[PDB]
Amino acid sequence: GIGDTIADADTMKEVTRTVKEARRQVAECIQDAQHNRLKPEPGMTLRESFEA
Amino acid sequence: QIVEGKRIPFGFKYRTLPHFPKDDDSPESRGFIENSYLRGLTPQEFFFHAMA
Amino acid sequence: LMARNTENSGQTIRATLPYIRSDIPIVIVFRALGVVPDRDILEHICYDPNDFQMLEMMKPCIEEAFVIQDKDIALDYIGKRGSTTGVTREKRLRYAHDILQKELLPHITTMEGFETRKAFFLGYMIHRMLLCALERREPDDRDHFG
Amino acid sequence: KNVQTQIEHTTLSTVTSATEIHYDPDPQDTVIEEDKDFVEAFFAIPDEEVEE
Amino acid sequence: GSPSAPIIEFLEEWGLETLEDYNPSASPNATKVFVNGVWLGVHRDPAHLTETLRSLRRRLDISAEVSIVRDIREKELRLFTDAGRICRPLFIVDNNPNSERRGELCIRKEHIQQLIEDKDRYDIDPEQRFGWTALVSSGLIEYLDAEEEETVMIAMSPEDLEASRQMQAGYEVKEELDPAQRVKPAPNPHVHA
Amino acid sequence: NFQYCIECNNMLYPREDKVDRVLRLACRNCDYSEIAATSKVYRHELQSSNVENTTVSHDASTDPTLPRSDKECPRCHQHEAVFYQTHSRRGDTMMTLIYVCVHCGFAFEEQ
Amino acid sequence: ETLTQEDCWTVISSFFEETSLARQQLFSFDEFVQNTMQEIVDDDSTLTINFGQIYLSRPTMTEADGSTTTMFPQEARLRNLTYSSPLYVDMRKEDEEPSKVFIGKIPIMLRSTFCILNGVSDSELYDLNECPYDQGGYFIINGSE
Ligand SMILES: [Zn+2]
Ligand SMILES: [Zn+2]
Repeated sequence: GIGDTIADADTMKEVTRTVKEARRQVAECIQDAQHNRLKPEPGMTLRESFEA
Repeated sequence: QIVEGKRIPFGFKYRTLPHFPKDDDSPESRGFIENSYLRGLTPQEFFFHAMA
Repeated sequence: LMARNTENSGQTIRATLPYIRSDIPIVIVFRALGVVPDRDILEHICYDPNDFQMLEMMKPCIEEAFVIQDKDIALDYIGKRGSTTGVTREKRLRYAHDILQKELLPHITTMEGFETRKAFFLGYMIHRMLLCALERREPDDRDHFG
Repeated sequence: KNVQTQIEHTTLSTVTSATEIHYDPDPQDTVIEEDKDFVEAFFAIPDEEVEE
Repeated sequence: GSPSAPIIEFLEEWGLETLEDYNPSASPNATKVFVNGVWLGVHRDPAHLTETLRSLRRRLDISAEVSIVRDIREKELRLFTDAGRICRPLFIVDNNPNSERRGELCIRKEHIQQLIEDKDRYDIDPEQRFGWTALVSSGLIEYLDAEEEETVMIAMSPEDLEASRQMQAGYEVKEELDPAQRVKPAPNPHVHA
Repeated sequence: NFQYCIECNNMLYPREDKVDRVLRLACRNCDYSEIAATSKVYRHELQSSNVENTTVSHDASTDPTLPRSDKECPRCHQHEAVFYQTHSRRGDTMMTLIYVCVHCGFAFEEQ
Repeated sequence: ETLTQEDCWTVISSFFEETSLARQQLFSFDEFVQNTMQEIVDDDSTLTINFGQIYLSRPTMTEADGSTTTMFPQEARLRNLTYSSPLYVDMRKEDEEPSKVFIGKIPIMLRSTFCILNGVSDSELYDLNECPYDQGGYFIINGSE
């Protein structure tokens, strides 16, 4: 049933923590690669090695 | 969610959708859900999922 | 547009103008509306300054009209419908005018005294092209729908 | 790296900007457009066969 | 589809918007103006020209099926009207600013209660229980074309709009009170209105 | 620069002045012949930009669909400023992300 | 002053009160009719014989050993009958008055501006063997939708 799908309430707090705690890991990428401090390589390109 | 080896593509214009700025290279928009089929999915998300 | 054969020649642009018949360099058509003199023709395409880059590409384009060279020949190089007919000039000229009023950009206006309007559009069309080979934007998206 | 850069097309790929055509009468004509010029004069001064 | 005539009446006439030549050097640019792809006109300050058109759709003085475009990167102002467009009734905001500080919502609870006065109908005449058939005559909901989207910036839920309005002056978020739900993207990346 | 010429505005072909030894432009239509403007003639260029100032976001403030900054509008004065990048087909044209104020239009760059 | 979600529905319910489903189908035909068509016949109304405006006529039937009684679908259909009405365009030859001559037949789309129902109340749709839920959109040519 559903119950088999609903993760522990306490242990679900720690889920939403490690997700929103990976926003900060993009923040430090969306803005840090607007100051040309990536960088890229190999296979290219620079916009792609960001997407990566 | 993906598509041809690149997170939700832009177009129209320089944006994923008309509920977003421009140059929004952030997950909070470009194909990327935070919830599961329990809460679960949000409009601005629901579609991204269907087109992947 | 063409841009191959590093031996021939300098990357030159053309047109078709349905429904007949072949390829017809651009200057040939401006010279068939009311703008034969050079310079003025480029004014409809680009706007200096300029920006020669986008224009330069014209060099090879104009050369194609280095024989036009007025209004007579222009309408002349248009004898090819078709199913074997004509004979020859006068008639050909008449057909050219008809085309310019129904075939050549059929919307806008299909009256008679409105050939100066279709003179810019072509400039506008080819304005877009130049933006892409020079790599100044991106090829429109056929996905729309939109 | 000795080999990495020992089996590549190479050719005129470093120029890519580029080729310019200047018309200069006397073998001692220039202008610019920058600095140079001096180097050219030094090469001519050594008149080691100029006439040839 | 709607007639392509009375449309230029509100364009050549206003304003000024000049046709014919007007090209060598000056004008462009000086942006241009297509209509059904028919580029007859040059027009200068697009500013006044647009707001005043869009208010023609909100009063219905013109067919509500008309799109508008303002490509501030390629110039131009495309204006379609030929049949085959697709729409999608939205709500609007109308930000001058002027009334109600800056924003925000373009409908009032008032409006709604009024709507319900017609569900209980019929029971009148025309007049006519203004049930949607007028909610456009009153510039509340604009139908948007597919190509009109590009130049627009829609919102998802009113809640998002309210949060953005509070931020414009600094207001708590309160994310430690929400319970299992569709975790939205908070708060709101830039985007002032 | 290679232009047209008075009389019969037309293309201008190159022509050296042997004897004299100097630049000199002309046309194949008439006879007009004006002096040169610079030693330069034709340039190749494999591509390295093509925007510089991409004049001129003069339509960004009215672009409801665009982001904005917060105070710090070099010169002029005031707060609120729209920005944006370029990105054209290929690159890697990094991201010289620029900006524009709402009460002005000073393309104030930044690292 | 805030606006809640339960209200939005109370808005978009209005849209389906008037606009209904299939509204445009159904409407791209409600405009044909009169409509733009009387001008298209005028683009080539020449012959060394001129074409006038065209009288709008409701869907009828004429048959041998019978008479002129209009159609009442869907009591038709099963008679494998095609559901059209006649066109009548005033022709010009000169005797002042036109000619009102019949020019083939054009198949009408159920529930239109010029259909046999349009403004008919639910309680009266039944009498005719119809169904208040039908939303038109279709043609009954040769007896089949
Ligand atoms: Zn000349
Ligand atoms: Zn400022």
